[PDB]
Formats: sequence, C-alpha cells, structure tokens
Amino acid sequence: PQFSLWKRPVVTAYIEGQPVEVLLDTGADDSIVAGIELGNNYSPKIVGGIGGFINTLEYKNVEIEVLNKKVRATIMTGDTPINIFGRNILTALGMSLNL
Amino acid sequence: PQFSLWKRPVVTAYIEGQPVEVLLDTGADDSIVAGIELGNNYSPKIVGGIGGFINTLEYKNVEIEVLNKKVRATIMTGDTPINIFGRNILTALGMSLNL
Ligand SMILES: CC[C@H](C)[C@H](NC(=O)[C@H](C(C)C)[C@@H](O)[C@H](O)[C@H](CC1CCCCC1)NC(=O)[C@H](Cc1c[nH]c[nH+]1)NC(=O)COc1cccc2ccccc12)C(=O)NCc1ccccn1
Repeated sequence: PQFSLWKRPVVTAYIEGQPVEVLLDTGADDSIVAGIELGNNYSPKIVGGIGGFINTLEYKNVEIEVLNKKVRATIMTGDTPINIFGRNILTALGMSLNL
Repeated sequence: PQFSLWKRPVVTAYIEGQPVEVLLDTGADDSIVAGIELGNNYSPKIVGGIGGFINTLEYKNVEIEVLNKKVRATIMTGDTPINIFGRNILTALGMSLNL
C-alpha cells in the first residue's frame, strides 16, 4: 500500500492480540502506545519531542501485526495523545517514502 | 527517488535563499523551523506535540525548493530542536509512504 498524506496516515494494529490504531510516523525514532498491557519486563525511559520530555516504559521484542504483516520490535508505553509507530517498525515492515 | 527509514529522513532545503537541514515527517500536520528570518508578515500560533505546546510565528506563501521541486507554502517559525517538513509540504511535492 501507498499512503496519501492528505489525511494522517493512521492504520490499525494488533499489539499482541490487543487491537490499536497507530500513526505511521517517519519523524519518530521510537514507538509509543498508551494504555495497552504488556507486562513486567520493563525499564523506565524518557522520550522527547516539541513540548519537552515524557517518561516511558520500554518493553522489548513485543509481537506486532500491522498492514497484515508480522514483527517483534521494541515498544515504549506512555502518555501520548496518539499511538505513534516510528522508524524502528517502519524499517521492519520495509516501508519507504517516495517523491 | 526513494528513502529508507534506517536513518532519519533529513534533507537540505532552501527557504527563500537560506539553506537548512529539514526532517521529512509524516507525523506533523505542519512544518516548523528556526534560525530563518522571514519578516514582519505573520500570524502567531500554538502548535502541540510530545511534551506540550510551543508558540510560533505563522507565515503563508513562503517559497521553497527541496529535492529539485519548487513549491509555495505555510511555514511556522519557533523553538523546534530540528526543522520539520510536515504533511503540508509532503503533498506539495507528491511524496507518499509506500510498503
Ligand atoms: C523520541 C521519539 C519521538 C517520536 C520524537 N519525535 C517527534 O516527536 C517528532 C519530532 C518533533 C522529532 C514529531 O514531529 C512527531 O513525529 C510528533 C508526534 C506527535 C505526538 C502527538 C500525536 C501525534 C504525533 N508530531 C508532532 O509533534 C507534530 C508537530 C506539529 C506540527 N504542526 C502542528 N503540530 N504534531 C502534530 O502534527 C499534532 O499532533 C497531534 C495529533 C492529535 C492530538 C494531539 C494533541 C496534542 C498535541 C498534538 C496532537 C523523536 O524521535 N525525537 C528526536 C529528538 C527529540 C528531542 C531532541 C532530539 N531529538
């Protein structure tokens, strides 16, 4: 699939059985999903963007299915207005930006 | 041509003469830059993201040349740590995210 940028490129993902809507963001190093339950093997981290810095919960190799394709990749939880899917998953899926 | 997400998709643009390193971001509704003196032709505004809000000077019809294409578009000025090229500029050059 092609992606028009006329609308926000929001697609729906299943984060390990848990369905969730995420934004394909090529200006994110990482992926931040709010309120999903991923467990116990976490490490707190802080992320940054334009208003400042947020505190997160880093989980590794979680399983993810999006655009009907599979992946295991780092997942950071936090207080984000939207679930962002950054470059770490975009590469995993083989996504690109074309002019 | 084409771009991978291995590395930040950062490009060299020229906003009315002045060259700058910009991030191609499908996750921004708007474009924001710093260290560029546009003029006393603006409207002020509050754009938000991770970490909260920031204030900007909004400037309509600015001319840009990036990746061999010339376009005219709104550009916001403010305290962004990295210059940003949002969806307003992506659709002006005919870029898309594909899989
Ligand atoms: C750390 C991971 C994280 C994803 C991070 N990057 C960013 O946040 C990107 C850059 C500033 C670097 C940023 O453009 C990004 O993609 C974010 C992510 C955003 C989170 C909120 C939900 C929607 C998406 N986009 C943005 O910040 C753009 C900026 C903008 C332009 N016009 C108006 N606003 N925001 C938007 O388009 C408006 O989004 C919103 C959508 C829905 C609700 C919202 C509620 C409140 C605020 C925003 C909402 C990064 O890698 N940063 C590297 C870095 C940071 C600091 C210092 C050095 N390096």
